[PDB]
Amino acid sequence: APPAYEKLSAEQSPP
Amino acid sequence: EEHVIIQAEFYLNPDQSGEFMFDFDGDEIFHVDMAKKETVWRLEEFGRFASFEAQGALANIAVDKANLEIMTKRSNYTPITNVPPEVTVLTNSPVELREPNVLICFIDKFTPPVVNVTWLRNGKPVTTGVSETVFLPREDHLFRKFHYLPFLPSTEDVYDCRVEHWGLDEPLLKQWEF
Amino acid sequence: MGDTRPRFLWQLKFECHFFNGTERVRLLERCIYNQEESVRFDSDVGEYRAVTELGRPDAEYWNSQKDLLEQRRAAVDTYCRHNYGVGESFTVQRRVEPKVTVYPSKTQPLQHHNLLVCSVSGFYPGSIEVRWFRNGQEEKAGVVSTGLIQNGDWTFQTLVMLETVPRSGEVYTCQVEHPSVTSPLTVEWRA
Repeated sequence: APPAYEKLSAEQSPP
Repeated sequence: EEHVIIQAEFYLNPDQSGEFMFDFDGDEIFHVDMAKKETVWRLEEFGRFASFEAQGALANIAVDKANLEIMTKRSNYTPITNVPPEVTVLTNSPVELREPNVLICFIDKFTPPVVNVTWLRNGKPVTTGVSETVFLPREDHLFRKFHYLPFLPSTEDVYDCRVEHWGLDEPLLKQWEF
Repeated sequence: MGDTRPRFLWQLKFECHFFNGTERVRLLERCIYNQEESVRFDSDVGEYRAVTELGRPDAEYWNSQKDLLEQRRAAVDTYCRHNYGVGESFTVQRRVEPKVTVYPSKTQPLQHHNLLVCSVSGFYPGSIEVRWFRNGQEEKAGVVSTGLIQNGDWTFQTLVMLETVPRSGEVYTCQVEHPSVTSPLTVEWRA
C-alpha cells in the first residue's frame, strides 16, 4: 500500500 | 512555475506501439512495460516509496489506440511528418584514463517515436552493460530518449552513437574519443 | 531503416503545474494528433476547448458529459495535489551536490592563452549558477557555458569555460551555487 500514483483516465472520442 | 508532473501517453500505428509514463520536471518517474504488464521505476528506490497499478495504464492505452484510429480517419488519413533527431554524445563526468565512466547518447527533438540506436566501439557494436530510456515528452510534442554505455577510458578507443530514424536518409553517427 | 509506410500518432498528456508548493495548481490536459495539438482542458477554463478544427468533435462530446467535467474540475485536488504529495519527499526535496573540478582544456589553440574549464556534474535539481573569478574579481567576459544538460537519470551537468591570458601569480576561481549547499563551492587554479 505504498502511496499510489493516480492516473487520469483517457476519454473515448466520438467519430 | 515551481514544478510540473506530466502523465504522458501515446499510441502509434501501424507499429502498434504504445507508451504510458509519468515524469517530474523532465525526469521520468516511471513507465509501464506494456509486454510484462508492469510498472518500471526510473530509479529503483521510487518503487519502494510509491506504487502504480500497471493495469490502469493498459486501459488508457486501449482507449488511445481506439482514438488514434478514429482520428486517423477524421483527418482524411493524414500521416505524421518525420522530424529527424538531433544527436549528441557526452560523458557524465570528466574522463580520467582507466577511471570507469559512462557515455550518454542524447537523442532529441524527433518524431515519430521510433528509432534505432547502437553503440559502436572502434566500429563494432557494444551491448555490454548498456541501457536506455523510453521516449520522453517535450513541450513541442516531439520526443527525447537517452542511451548509456559504461566504459573504461582509453587513448586508443573511438566511440560512435549510431542513430537511424525515418527522418534521416542515412545512419547518423556521432563519435566521441578521449 | 526500411518500412516507409505512413505513421499515425496520438498523444494524451496531463500536465500538473505547481506554484509555491501546492498553493496554486493548474491542470492542463492536451490531445495531440501527429504534431498538432487538437483539444485541451485547462483547469483555469473549466471545460474542454478545441485548439484546431480537428478537436471540435471531442470538445463537444466531452463537455456534454457532466460527470466527466466534474471529475476534471476536481482533478487539481484528487489528481494533481494527490500525486504531488506522493513523491514530494524524493523529488521536490531531492538534492544531490555537484562535483566540481577545474582543469585547463586538453586542447589549447593559442600560445600565451589558456582555456580553463570548470566541470560541474552529478547534481540535482537543475537550478544552479557557475561563475569565474580572476584574483577575486568576477570575469564577465570570455566565458563560454555549454548550458544545463539533463542527463536523463535524475542528474544534471554543466561545463563553463574561461578564455584567459595567464600571468604568473594570478588566481582563477570557479564558484558554484546550488540548493544542495549553503555556501558557494569554489575550486581554484593558479597561474
